[PDB]
Amino acid sequence: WVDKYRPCSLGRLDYHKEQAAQLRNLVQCGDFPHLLVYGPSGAGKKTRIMCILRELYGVGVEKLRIEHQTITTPSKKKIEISTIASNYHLEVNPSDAGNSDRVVIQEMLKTVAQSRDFKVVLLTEVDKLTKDAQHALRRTMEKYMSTCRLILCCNSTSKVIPPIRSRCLAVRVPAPSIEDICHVLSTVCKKEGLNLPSQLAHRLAEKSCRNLRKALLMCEACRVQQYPFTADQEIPETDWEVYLRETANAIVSQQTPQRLLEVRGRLYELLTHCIPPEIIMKGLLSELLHNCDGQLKGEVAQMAAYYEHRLQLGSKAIYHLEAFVAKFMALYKKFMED
Amino acid sequence: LPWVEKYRPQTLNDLISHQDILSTIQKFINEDRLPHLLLYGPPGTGKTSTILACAKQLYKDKEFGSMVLELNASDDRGIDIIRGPILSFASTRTIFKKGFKLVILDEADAMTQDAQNALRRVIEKFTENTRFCLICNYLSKIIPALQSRCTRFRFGPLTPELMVPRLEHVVEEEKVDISEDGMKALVTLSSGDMRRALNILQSTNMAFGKVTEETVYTCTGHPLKSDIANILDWMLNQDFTTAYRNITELKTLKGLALHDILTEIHLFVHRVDFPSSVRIHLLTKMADIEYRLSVGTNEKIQLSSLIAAFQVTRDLI
Amino acid sequence: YSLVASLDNVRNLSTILKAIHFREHATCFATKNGIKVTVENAKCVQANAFIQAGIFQEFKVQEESVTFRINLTVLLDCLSIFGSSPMPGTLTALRMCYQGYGYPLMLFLEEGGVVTVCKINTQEPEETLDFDFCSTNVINKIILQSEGLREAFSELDMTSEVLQITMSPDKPYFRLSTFGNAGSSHLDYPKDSDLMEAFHCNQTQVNRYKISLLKPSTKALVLSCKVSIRTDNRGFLSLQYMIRNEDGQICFVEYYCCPD
Amino acid sequence: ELPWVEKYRPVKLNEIVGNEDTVSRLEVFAREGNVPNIIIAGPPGTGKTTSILCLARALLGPALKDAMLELNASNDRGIDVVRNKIKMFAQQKVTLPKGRHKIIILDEADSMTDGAQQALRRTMEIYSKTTRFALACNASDKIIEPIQSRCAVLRYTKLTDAQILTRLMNVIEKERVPYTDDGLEAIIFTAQGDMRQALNNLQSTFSGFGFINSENVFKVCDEPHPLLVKEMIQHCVNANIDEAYKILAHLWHLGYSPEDIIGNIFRVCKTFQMAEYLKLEFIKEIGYTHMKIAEGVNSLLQMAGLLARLCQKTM
Amino acid sequence: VPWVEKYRPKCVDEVAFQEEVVAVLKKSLEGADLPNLLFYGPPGTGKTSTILAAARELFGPELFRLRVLELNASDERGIQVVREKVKNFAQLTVSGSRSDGKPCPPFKIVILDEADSMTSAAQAALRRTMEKESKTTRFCLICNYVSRIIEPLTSRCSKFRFKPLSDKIQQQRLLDIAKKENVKISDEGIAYLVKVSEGDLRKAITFLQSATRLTGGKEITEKVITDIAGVIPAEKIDGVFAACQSGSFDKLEAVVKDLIDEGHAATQLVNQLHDVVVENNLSDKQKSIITEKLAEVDKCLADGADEHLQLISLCATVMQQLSQ
Amino acid sequence: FNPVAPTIMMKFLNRIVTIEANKNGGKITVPDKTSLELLCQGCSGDIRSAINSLQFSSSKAIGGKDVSLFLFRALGKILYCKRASLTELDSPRLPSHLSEYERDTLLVEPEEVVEMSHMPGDLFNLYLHQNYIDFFMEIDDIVRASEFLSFADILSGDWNTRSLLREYSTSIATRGVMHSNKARGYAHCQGGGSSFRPLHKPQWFLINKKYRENCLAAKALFPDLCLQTQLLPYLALLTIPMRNQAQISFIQDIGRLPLK
DNA sequence: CCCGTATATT
DNA sequence: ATATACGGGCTGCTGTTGACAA
Ligand SMILES: Nc1ncnc2c1ncn2[C@@H]1O[C@H](COP(=O)(O)OP(=O)(O)OP(O)(O)=S)[C@@H](O)[C@H]1O
Ligand SMILES: Nc1ncnc2c1ncn2[C@@H]1O[C@H](COP(=O)(O)OP(=O)(O)OP(O)(O)=S)[C@@H](O)[C@H]1O
Ligand SMILES: Nc1ncnc2c1ncn2[C@@H]1O[C@H](COP(=O)(O)OP(=O)(O)OP(O)(O)=S)[C@@H](O)[C@H]1O
Ligand SMILES: Nc1ncnc2c1ncn2[C@@H]1O[C@H](COP(=O)(O)OP(=O)(O)OP(O)(O)=S)[C@@H](O)[C@H]1O
Repeated sequence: WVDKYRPCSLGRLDYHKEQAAQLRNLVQCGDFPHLLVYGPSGAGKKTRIMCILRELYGVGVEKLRIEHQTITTPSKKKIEISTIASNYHLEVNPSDAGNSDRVVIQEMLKTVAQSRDFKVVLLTEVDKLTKDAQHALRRTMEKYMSTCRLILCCNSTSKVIPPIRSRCLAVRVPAPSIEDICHVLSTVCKKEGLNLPSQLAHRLAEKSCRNLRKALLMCEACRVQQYPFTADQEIPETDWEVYLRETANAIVSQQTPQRLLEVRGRLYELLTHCIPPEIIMKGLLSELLHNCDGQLKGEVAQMAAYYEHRLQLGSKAIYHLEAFVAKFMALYKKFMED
Repeated sequence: LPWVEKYRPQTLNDLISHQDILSTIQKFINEDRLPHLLLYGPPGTGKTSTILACAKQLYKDKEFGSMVLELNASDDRGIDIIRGPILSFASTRTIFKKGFKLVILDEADAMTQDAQNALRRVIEKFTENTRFCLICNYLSKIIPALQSRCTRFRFGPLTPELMVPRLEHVVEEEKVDISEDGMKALVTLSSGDMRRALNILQSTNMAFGKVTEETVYTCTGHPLKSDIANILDWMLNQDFTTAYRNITELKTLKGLALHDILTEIHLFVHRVDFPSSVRIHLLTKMADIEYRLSVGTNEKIQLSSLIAAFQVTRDLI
Repeated sequence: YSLVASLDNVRNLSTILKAIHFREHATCFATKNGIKVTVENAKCVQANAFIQAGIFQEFKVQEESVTFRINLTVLLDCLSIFGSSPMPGTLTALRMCYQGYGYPLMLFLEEGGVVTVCKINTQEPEETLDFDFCSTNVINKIILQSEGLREAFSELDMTSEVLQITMSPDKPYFRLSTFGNAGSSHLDYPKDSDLMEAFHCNQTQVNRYKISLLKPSTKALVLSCKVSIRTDNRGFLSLQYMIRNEDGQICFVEYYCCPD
Repeated sequence: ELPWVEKYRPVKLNEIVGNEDTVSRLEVFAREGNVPNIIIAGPPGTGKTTSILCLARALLGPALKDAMLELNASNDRGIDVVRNKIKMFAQQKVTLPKGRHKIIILDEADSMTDGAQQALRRTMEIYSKTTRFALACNASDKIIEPIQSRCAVLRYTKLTDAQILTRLMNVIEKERVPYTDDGLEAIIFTAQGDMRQALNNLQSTFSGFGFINSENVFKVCDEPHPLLVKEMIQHCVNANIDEAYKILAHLWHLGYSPEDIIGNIFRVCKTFQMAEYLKLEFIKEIGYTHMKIAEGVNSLLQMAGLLARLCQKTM
Repeated sequence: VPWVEKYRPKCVDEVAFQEEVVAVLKKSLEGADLPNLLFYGPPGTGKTSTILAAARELFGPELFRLRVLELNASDERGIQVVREKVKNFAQLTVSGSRSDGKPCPPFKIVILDEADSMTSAAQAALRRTMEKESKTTRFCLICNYVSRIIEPLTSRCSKFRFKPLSDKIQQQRLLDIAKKENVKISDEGIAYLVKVSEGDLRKAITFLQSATRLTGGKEITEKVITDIAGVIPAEKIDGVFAACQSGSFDKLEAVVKDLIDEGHAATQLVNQLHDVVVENNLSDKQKSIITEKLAEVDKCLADGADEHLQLISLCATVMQQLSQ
Repeated sequence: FNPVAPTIMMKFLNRIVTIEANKNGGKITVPDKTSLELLCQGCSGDIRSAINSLQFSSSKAIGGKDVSLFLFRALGKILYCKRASLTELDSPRLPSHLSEYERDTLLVEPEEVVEMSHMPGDLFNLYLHQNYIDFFMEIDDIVRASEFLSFADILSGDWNTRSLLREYSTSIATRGVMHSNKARGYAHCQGGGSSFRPLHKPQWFLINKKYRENCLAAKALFPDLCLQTQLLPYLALLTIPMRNQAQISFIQDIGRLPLK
């Protein structure tokens, strides 16, 4: 985010006001169940959670007390984990520890449970967790439901196992449409000199998908590159997108084993720069499906879904990406000669 | 309390089914030629009970604690805790001057390779002061070196015919009124495991007061045979939506699971005449259905998919 | 409160317990006559003690006997918490209470104004063997001193695996043999010496024993003043010790081992 | 006393009814008395240890107690104490008449760590003028290359029917047990190579029956498993699911766990006479089914589905 | 305190369904011969509550320290703890009586939840533990899936399956709670809410509390329940089939992209599509193929796959079938 | 050093046996010549075992030293597929429709080759994945081989059952790579090629290590995997300076990949 | 496994 | 005219039990 023009009160919210009033009505009386917030990334769930905490308590939530903690595995091994947890509310992200998240959850939650008349314990990014950690978290959140409440935040509520999902409420936040994004961009820029013509804001909103964070970042980046805006000024793109575009262009011009080795090396280099395999698969599918126009389009989609399931079931990405690439190449070669 | 361990046999003559093995064991005892045993089989057949009855018959009541070792999965079984204690046990000159010693090794499929090699050496070295007895369920977790010196005995699954009289005796012992269909349904709902035929009786009798086919089927939840036959008849002949509605209403009325329905449908599919290929199709799809019901999915969609996989192949033919 | 016991010289109990300490757990036995702590190992070796009611000053028991299992290392550490080297003139007092089944053991210690409180939760019991060694079938018996075998049993820890004990009326009256990597080592003890109080062996007896089982007898031999050796027809070995305290009382410790 | 598997042990070297070449060479070497260090390998139940002990006894005679060393797996074989004791025994001098030497036997040497073997290989090339080694094992891949690089490797083989029958006849004649030809054939069939197993089975059958008729042998328990699966695989080769399921049902009703059956299926499938495509697909399906069974979902329906998938390949 | 923790069953005569288990517990209370227990079934039927109530009304709140232990999924269970601690507890002796003179049962209870998350090595020790010590201890295992438990563990325990609750019982209990808390319910809103809850007591209670706190104490209709639960509108869901029936791949992709943009969970979309499929005017073969594809997609989503690609695959298969 | 050549060992063994023969003493059967090269064939250039086997055999083959197969030789053996000309036998054939899967007879057992190299299966599969592309001439066979490799990968993705089933993966991968090569597998169709080509090492290790270290360098330093998946795109679209010295280098590291 | 080259020897 | 050696590519990415040097 930009973190400079972000509101800190349930009022004066640019979109999604009715659910805000419902949340205020719930928070104004205590007697809370556990909360689970979900929705597409870039919708602004964290702002809602922080404002709910601000309404529940006083103004003592605007302080930063970044803290470190070292705990021990059963044998000797040590885990260092950092929490932004300020007064009252505790915030943790048990994903920085790969397979120490279970013990992190156990120890930290059981220590804070004994430590309004209640606290909260945020657990950001509950998607990427194992199965035992969720079990322990569920049991400890059911046992001590008298002095601390849990507000989990995530997207794509499918990874969380049903017992947790059937143990708390579910609040959903959708993407903020298109016109609302252009309006908020226009007001945030007009607050700080110059302005955005309607066409430019609409183009930025369309090209920035549903994420207001990405739209704001792109607008600020374009503002530092050229001060006077025009009606035909493009937006800079990242270096991991043009690389994928070039790889997809080269993956269809020729179908030979040497080209396969070249694209395999390209995938290696792209993976080196910290891009997860899932985004690689999605971008490759978009670029490949840009021009199929036939039954091969559906076959490619089904094979890609198969390969995605394979990747999230296995433990080596390159095998599955190379297999999908080879199958697409063979299908395209067969279609071209017929 | 807890009938299953309240009526455990205390002698060799109060068992059933296997008779040749028991007579051979008695002959072994009479001639004092007891070899090392490797008793294996499926759960609930009478292995530990038989070995304990043999132990109680061999020794007196005041010697069972000073001449018998017992090692189970709840104890410690490594190398040092076997290399020391059992070597010293065979280094013990016998007290009471009568007979030899026994080391019962229950759940023998839990030790590691090194322990089993040391145990092979221990058992082979000195066959005059100790006689090991292994009891296992899987024969793939025992090293072949230790598998070639102990008399292998197989305890197969039990059969209803000789299984009935012990249940009759248990019923007579307490004050329980029993019927004919009740006994048959009680015996049938146990795949040779006697412990699943003695605990169901206690659970049922303490909830209603009398035992009958309907009583036990309501206590457990197993679908009836006529129910499965009606379901199959609805599958093979009628349409899609009508069959879906009928089985949905039947399952909603009496809450039924999906595993038992699949098992009974499998048996009935193999019992009817089919032209080969359709049978292969049904078996494959039903195996996939059963596998898919252990991850956390929804039962209604699985039932719909079972209906869909069963319908078309038979409807076309 | 079942049993409560108070004393002003912890050292007697501490040394009695240390004379038998080679396992980790122990079983107690409280009776109108006193306590009896026993320990067993390998289902062959068994060591027992005895602390009669004469030593105690405040001893109270209720109804029948009381049995419980206690960790020996923790108890021995707790008893000697004020330093195992007091100058002459300094003493420590202790009080212990056990309030029936399902509750821990209390221990309040005091010395010179310093007061300590500790608790030991007990999870009992185990089963003990029936090593009856009544003096009816005993064939060979001997009684002898300790300073003779201080170095002898100190010169007994090598890499061997079996210790041979032979006793006969003639020639090797009491001979110990140890076969190791280097060679044999005999330690013959004759009669009519300063450590031969009674020799009454009847028939020759040669036996083999395990070093691992018989090793922990060094602690009992060190804190002693006399040792009695007994062996029966079969070949079971019984060792009887005699320990004394500062006041001038006598307590006994017994060891039972079985031959190979 | 002892059972029949440990009481009828040969004391000489010509009672062994195993291989014919190595035993004769060992008898010649015992006659001469200049044996090098040897390493014996082979299936269990043959008599390797018996041969080694008989050779040592023949070599030494009355001085066996104070000139022989034997080490096992129950006895600790680390590095420190074992190397110390081995060097004591090698450096110690003893008197032997003409060509007899000191013998060190290490039974089941495959259990030793790399450090023990690497410390041992130095002592086995210097004191050769007064001592010699002899090793017995089951898996010969465990012993490192340098130790094998100076030893004579003798490899045994599974016993055939003729010698087994001859020694069984000798035992029967000794014990005066009325017999019958088909019963002895059945006992040999149940033996499957190993000999102590055959003797134990015969004793168990004779325990409380008094006859070795085939019906008595099968009644008193046992029965060999793999040959049933061998026919089942052939049946699924020809797309005969109906005939294939019968043997599976019989085995399941017999009381065998899914893992035990599925392992034998793979083991029999590897050493078979089929094509390449079929072998590949069969291995793939067996692997997937084994993963499913190991995950916990084991029943009759999974095995039936595996059979259906195997039969689908050939159509 | 939330309504879930306030109306927790404190007695056996508070569980609604499950007649056989409550009858067995009542008979074993004023008597003896209580066997081992193994509870399993779907969530929100009540398993911990029943055993906790039985333990509370068998011993008393003042006799819980030395009579019952509970080993949850937050206790770091392994082979060592099962070998030492459980054996040490089970090897103790029954203590005395309670303050108020009442008959007492001479045994203790060991409760362990989520036994399906343990390992086989610990389970072997556990199954051997409770055979020689069947005189003073009774074991109550609780699990969701029986398949994740070894055979000898489930071959010595009474298996009790907990059925998912019925409509009338849930409606009566919800009416009782609503009358207790003075909230005005509508006869149609409750009939819609019980359908939405798909047979969950805790979910229904939380839904009622969230609705009554949102409305403030006024009449609540079905529209509030749809918004709170999040049911996809039928007008939007008809568009998926309208696009898949004929047209092109681009329109299908755009429709699915908008649907996933709005944030709806794919499980609800699959559940609602299944209901429409089996009630339309379609041939049997097409219905069979679509149902099998739906089951496969549901399982793959349950195994942590992606959301966009699976919806695209299902919609492409539907497009292939509907144009044939 | 290198193993001794056959001629040198042959001449030395002949000299030794001649010396033994000239000793006379008795009528002893000289070992046959036909077994004398057999003795040297199964020893792999090692004098000491050859002399030991000669001594053993001359008492009146022996010396089967195990082979190690030199892993880079095993890879070539798998990847070259020495085939035969389909000698007339009774091997099963594909009846009617599998006419495109007919293959010539094979003279290698992949399981023994993989076992004898003394390597873990997950490493053998990685080496095969690295080195199998260059030997292929068609695309469809590459597709089939890639699918087989992926399926072999799937079977080992857990942790509790990773070592219970590992032979399946290696066997499937080896047989798939071997059988999928239909261009090479037609007996007398290997003329001519197979130039002087060296193998290589998998490149996945360095990439994985770089991924892990970059994971840590992204976490602990923007900790208030998802950061690399979501926050690191923002970092890639950040490109603005900040207050540090060692962090600008990291910013310029990820975001400067080569692109025209 | 693969191809081509420089030295001892008959 | 035939047997033998150089040249180029490898150390590498959660739990429960056991041995070694101090
Ligand atoms: N009502 C609002 N008015 C103006 N800007 C807003 C509003 N809500 C959110 N934003 C902006 O949205 C950005 C933050 O997005 P968030 O909604 O917090 O993403 P998020 O909630 O963190 O999602 P995840 O799950 O953490 S990736 C900042 O740039 C805020 O300024
Ligand atoms: N054939 C039988 N005859 C008599 N009682 C039996 C028989 N089978 C089972 N039982 C009873 O059922 C109880 C439970 O069976 P167990 O003998 O404990 O099972 P098991 O043979 O030990 O196999 P495990 O323990 O699952 S490996 C026994 O204690 C007996 O009381
Ligand atoms: N070749 C043989 N001739 C006669 N009896 C044999 C032979 N091989 C094995 N036996 C019998 O096997 C019994 C015990 O076998 P062992 O010789 O101890 O087995 P082993 O050679 O030590 O191999 P292991 O220890 O099982 S790997 C003896 O009592 C013999 O009766
Ligand atoms: N059968 C029932 N009878 C009465 N109230 C019930 C029943 N099931 C659930 N409830 C209500 O829902 C609450 C939650 O019940 P729990 O016992 O925590 O559920 P559970 O047994 O833990 O099942 P889980 O947690 O989903 S595995 C109880 O406190 C009751 O208010």
